[PDB]
Amino acid sequence: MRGLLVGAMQPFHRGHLQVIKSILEEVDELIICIGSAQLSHSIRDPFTAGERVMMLTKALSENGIPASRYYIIPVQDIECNALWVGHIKMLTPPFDRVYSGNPLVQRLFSEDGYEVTAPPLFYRDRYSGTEVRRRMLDDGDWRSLLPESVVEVIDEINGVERIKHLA
Amino acid sequence: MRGLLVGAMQPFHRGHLQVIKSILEEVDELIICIGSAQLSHSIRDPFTAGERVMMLTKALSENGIPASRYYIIPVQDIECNALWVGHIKMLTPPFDRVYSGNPLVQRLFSEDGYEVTAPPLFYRDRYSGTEVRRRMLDDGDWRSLLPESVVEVIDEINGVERIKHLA
Amino acid sequence: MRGLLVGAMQPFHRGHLQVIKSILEEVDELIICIGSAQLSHSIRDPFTAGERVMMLTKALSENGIPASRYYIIPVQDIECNALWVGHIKMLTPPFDRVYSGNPLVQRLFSEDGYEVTAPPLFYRDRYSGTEVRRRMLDDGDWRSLLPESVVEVIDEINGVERIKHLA
Amino acid sequence: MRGLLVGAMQPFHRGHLQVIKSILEEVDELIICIGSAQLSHSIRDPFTAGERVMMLTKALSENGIPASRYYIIPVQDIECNALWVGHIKMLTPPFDRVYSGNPLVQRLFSEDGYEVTAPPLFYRDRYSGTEVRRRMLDDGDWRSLLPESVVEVIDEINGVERIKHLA
Amino acid sequence: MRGLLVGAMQPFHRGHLQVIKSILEEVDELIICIGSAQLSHSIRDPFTAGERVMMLTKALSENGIPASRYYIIPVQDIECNALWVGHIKMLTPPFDRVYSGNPLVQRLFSEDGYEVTAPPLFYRDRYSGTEVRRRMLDDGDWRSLLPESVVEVIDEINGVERIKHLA
Amino acid sequence: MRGLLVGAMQPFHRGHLQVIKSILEEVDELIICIGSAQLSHSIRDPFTAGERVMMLTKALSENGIPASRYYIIPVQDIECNALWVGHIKMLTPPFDRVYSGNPLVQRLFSEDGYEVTAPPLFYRDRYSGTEVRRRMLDDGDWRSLLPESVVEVIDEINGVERIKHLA
Ligand SMILES: NC(=O)c1ccc[n+]([C@@H]2O[C@H](COP(=O)([O-])OP(=O)(O)OC[C@H]3O[C@@H](n4cnc5c(N)ncnc54)[C@H](O)[C@@H]3O)[C@@H](O)[C@H]2O)c1
Ligand SMILES: NC(=O)c1ccc[n+]([C@@H]2O[C@H](COP(=O)([O-])OP(=O)(O)OC[C@H]3O[C@@H](n4cnc5c(N)ncnc54)[C@H](O)[C@@H]3O)[C@@H](O)[C@H]2O)c1
Ligand SMILES: NC(=O)c1ccc[n+]([C@@H]2O[C@H](COP(=O)([O-])OP(=O)(O)OC[C@H]3O[C@@H](n4cnc5c(N)ncnc54)[C@H](O)[C@@H]3O)[C@@H](O)[C@H]2O)c1
Ligand SMILES: NC(=O)c1ccc[n+]([C@@H]2O[C@H](COP(=O)([O-])OP(=O)(O)OC[C@H]3O[C@@H](n4cnc5c(N)ncnc54)[C@H](O)[C@@H]3O)[C@@H](O)[C@H]2O)c1
Ligand SMILES: NC(=O)c1ccc[n+]([C@@H]2O[C@H](COP(=O)([O-])OP(=O)(O)OC[C@H]3O[C@@H](n4cnc5c(N)ncnc54)[C@H](O)[C@@H]3O)[C@@H](O)[C@H]2O)c1
Ligand SMILES: NC(=O)c1ccc[n+]([C@@H]2O[C@H](COP(=O)([O-])OP(=O)(O)OC[C@H]3O[C@@H](n4cnc5c(N)ncnc54)[C@H](O)[C@@H]3O)[C@@H](O)[C@H]2O)c1
Repeated sequence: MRGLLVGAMQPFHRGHLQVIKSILEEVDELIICIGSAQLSHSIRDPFTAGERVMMLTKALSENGIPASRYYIIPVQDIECNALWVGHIKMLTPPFDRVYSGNPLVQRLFSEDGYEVTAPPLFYRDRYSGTEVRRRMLDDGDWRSLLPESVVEVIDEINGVERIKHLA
Repeated sequence: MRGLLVGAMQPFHRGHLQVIKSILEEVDELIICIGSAQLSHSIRDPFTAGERVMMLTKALSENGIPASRYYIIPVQDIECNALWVGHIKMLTPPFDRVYSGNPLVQRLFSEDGYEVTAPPLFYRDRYSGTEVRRRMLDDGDWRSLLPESVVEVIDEINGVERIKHLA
Repeated sequence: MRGLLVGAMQPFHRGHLQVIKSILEEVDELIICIGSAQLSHSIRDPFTAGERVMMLTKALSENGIPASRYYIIPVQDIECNALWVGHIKMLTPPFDRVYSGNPLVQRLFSEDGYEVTAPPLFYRDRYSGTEVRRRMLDDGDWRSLLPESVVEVIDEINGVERIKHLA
Repeated sequence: MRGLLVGAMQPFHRGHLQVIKSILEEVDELIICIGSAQLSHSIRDPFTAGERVMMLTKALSENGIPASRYYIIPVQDIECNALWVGHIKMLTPPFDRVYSGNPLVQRLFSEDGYEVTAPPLFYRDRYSGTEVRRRMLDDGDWRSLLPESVVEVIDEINGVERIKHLA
Repeated sequence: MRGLLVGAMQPFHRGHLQVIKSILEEVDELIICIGSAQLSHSIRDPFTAGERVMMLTKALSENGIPASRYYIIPVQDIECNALWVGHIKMLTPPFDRVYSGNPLVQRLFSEDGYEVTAPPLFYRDRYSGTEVRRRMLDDGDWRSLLPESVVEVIDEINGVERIKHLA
Repeated sequence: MRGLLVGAMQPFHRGHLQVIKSILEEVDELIICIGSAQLSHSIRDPFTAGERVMMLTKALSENGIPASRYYIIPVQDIECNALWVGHIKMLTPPFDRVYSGNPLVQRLFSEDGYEVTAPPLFYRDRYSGTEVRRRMLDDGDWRSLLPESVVEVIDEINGVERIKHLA
């Protein structure tokens, strides 16, 4: 039993961690796709795929989740939404269930014939990439939205410095 | 200390496994990039990236190598060899050493300023994707060139059936 | 004498039908290009090219227009507006006149040396993809804006269901 | 009942016509995809998609096949064979059966779950794009391999003149 | 000592000229990259790269700047900001200093390890592509923002006519 | 009167120089397009566009040809030969005559309506990129085929070292 979760992870926050631990209670393995693997240095997608890979690795590792229970696979976006499901399948191990709270993602897999489920959201007004990125820019409390290990990576790559400069 | 290895892994053979265990003796972690992640169903690149991810996962796992010691990251090829090193870096965690026996790969990283090393080859006349794929086509002994787990995956995805049909 | 008309046809509405019958009074054949053939599942371009091909086929057929009087050719968009006219010509039979109400389309063909004409609009405040898509979303009367055959296709492909989910 | 046939049609020869009439005896409509719609001016793909559209139109029309029994849809090739079936579906009306004599085409649809059938070949040593193009270049009898209407189009677009110059 | 300056030059205005003469006082040669070389016919990027090449050529020539002191190199944009610096380097002669007032440009070169400097702006509220294009559209005084030679090119290519039509 | 010449310039040899001086006797300015600006590090296209820009700059400058008499514009290749002429025009100043000895180039401009002329070749068995690259690889006398300034650039960028490694 393998599940599939896809997210920009810009950056990886507590919302992601919480939902990932939750899904891991009903699937043997979870394929975690890092979307928009080609985008970086924008207000929407500030970090590279490589950097986001380090965030998921540190965070999940620090939380005791065995590395063999998941797959971190970067997936570049594509112009055709009609070929996106195929794009994912082409780059990943087989999977039986899709977990997503994203309308487009849910609909594209739903139409292809996959069972998709939308997990309960955890503090959806605080745990979202949009809010995190906004706090980083306007000096709000963003550290409280991310696992300590992600905060460490963000400091090592000078993420706040970059995002603020670009703005 | 993180190393970087890149290969088409079409399919993942004993040559790859042998060299990977070897590199793991001098680096803490090895980033294993599955090249040509967009190609599949050709004589040169018969298996999808997703399928090759299952091969590396099974093989390395079956050989006792802890999953936390490596990264399996699919990387699509790009038209510009001059941007390829950057392409890799954009999709991966930082790395200090590049291990490659591929002339182009060695030269592109060498020019960018990375230390590249070419490990000793293991039965280079038998352990190569080219030979494996040729045996699969002409009914030679290809199973002896691959870890048992890879053979299992090849049978589950009907790899020989596909490669033979396409030919 | 062959004319050329290009539209997103998202979806094909009475405005399109009306103008098509009109153009068919001064040209022997009309090449109808379905633009943005690669886009689908967005608020702006909800239907695939394949689906829009079924809409034009049903609608024109139901209206008695002989199939030999036109060409339904899907054309993907391209990044370079300067090569777009060439892009069209590369995928279509020769044509002598361009019929368009779209500023960019008119200007790109005008600059290339083609005679372009902007036909009289039919209820431009009701017969537009934008209005149709808005009514489908906000439960307005969208069926009255489309030929009955297009409504049938929209129901068979669950168009309203998709567009509403994505929103 | 709709069938699907895909070919480079470089150029459209008697082999294509023969097989098309044959398929039309067991399907209500045939979707004829003109592959490699973006390639032109090479020894392998000398004619543009637009030109090949004129060839299929003239030939099928001249042979009395009602235009409403088929779809001529140009489809550009794509880098990923794994997304090609999806690419086709995205640009075409639904179809129940795939007719192909091309190994790759047969295998990609076969794996996606479509019933594919390979029709009897008609003079496979004479009716092939390769042979036609070779005769055009080496002054052989190529006109006998094509429907008279295709020969007319080839003369109107100066096809032999182009192919010979490029060589 | 070679410097590098990159701009959309839509169109080339007095602000560009002023800053270019200024940079030429501290560098032996200036590589002037015309960005977005693939975009044209939009409100943001109205002129083609070819047209903008004629503008820089006329303007710099008319101002007595020897042609051997600079390079006019069109550079298409790319989807990956992480590969953009590499993209530039791949298309240009070596350079030691980057001159830019653009946040993203400054940050991408800064991160790659290049010394970047932001020159003093000249009438930043008047000398900007945005203002020029706005005046051309709303009949303001745009000619006063551009070197006389650029105005001549704009008239020869019917730039105002195009921009107004598209709007 | 502006002419247009296009070449891979891999590398820029005496054949190019000779023909360029010749064309400059019948045109006021020559637009020199460096084709395949995106390719590099292959046996066919070993040098980047940036490097080839330095070769043309040094060579033409050393030969006393005023820099204002020509344009060095890198042009990336594109998948569609049917849009290539448009691609060139989009990136260049207007031109009245095309000078080429390349069959495809001649035919694509010829069909678009441009007057194309094939200049007399200078030692076509020695002055060709193919021969130069072969001598560099097999230790033949390649320096005699190139202007001294190009040889200097090739040594500064370690061209022979790169080409030999890749082989
Ligand atoms: N055509 C294409 O290329 C295409 C089509 C669709 C989607 N995509 C890609 O999908 C990615 C977008 O993912 P996204 O916007 O959902 O990213 P995201 O990181 O904001 O969210 C990822 C997912 O994580 C879960 N999640 C997030 N916060 C949560 C919280 N607080 N509590 C519980 N669950 C939570 C949800 O399931 C959500 O959809 C992008 O990379 C996008 O480009 C690509
Ligand atoms: N521009 C680009 O997109 C670009 C440029 C360069 C390379 N690439 C990619 O690089 C990949 C090619 O990798 P490849 O051809 O080397 O693949 P491969 O799987 O055949 O070999 C991978 C590497 O594994 C090692 N290896 C293999 N067999 C071995 C053996 N028996 N003993 C010891 N070591 C052994 C070598 O270091 C070798 O280079 C492709 O995906 C290619 O597209 C892409
Ligand atoms: N570079 C590029 O890729 C590029 C450049 C230009 C245009 N395009 C494509 O052009 C397409 C856009 O077409 P559009 O926005 O005009 O689509 P549309 O379907 O909204 O309208 C198509 C045309 O139909 C006619 N029409 C529509 N409603 C009418 C009515 N009520 N009465 C009379 N005539 C009516 C007009 O001539 C109009 O321009 C897209 O596919 C776009 O991507 C592509
Ligand atoms: N990834 C991709 O982009 C991808 C993958 C697969 C195929 N394609 C496309 O498929 C097209 C190739 O089609 P092709 O090589 O088969 O073209 P073709 O015109 O040579 O043949 C088309 C088909 O017509 C039939 N046919 C031809 N001659 C016949 C004869 N004498 N008697 C009976 N039947 C006959 C066969 O079914 C054959 O496969 C190209 O456009 C190719 O690019 C694209
Ligand atoms: N990924 C990518 O493809 C990518 C990433 C970054 C940037 N770009 C490209 O960079 C280009 C954008 O350049 P831009 O927006 O800065 O163009 P611009 O022409 O508006 O400005 C160019 C530069 O000229 C200088 N300048 C302009 N007006 C001046 C004035 N009045 N006084 C002094 N100096 C002045 C500044 O240094 C400025 O950044 C585009 O082509 C964009 O696509 C591409
Ligand atoms: N679709 C596309 O992207 C497309 C289509 C056509 C051509 N191209 C591009 O065209 C370029 C190829 O140019 P090429 O192969 O001719 O390069 P080249 O450098 O070998 O030759 C360039 C030209 O220089 C002249 N020349 C060369 N040697 C000469 C000599 N000894 N004496 C006299 N004249 C001489 C000839 O006119 C010749 O065609 C590539 O960049 C190719 O990709 C692109």
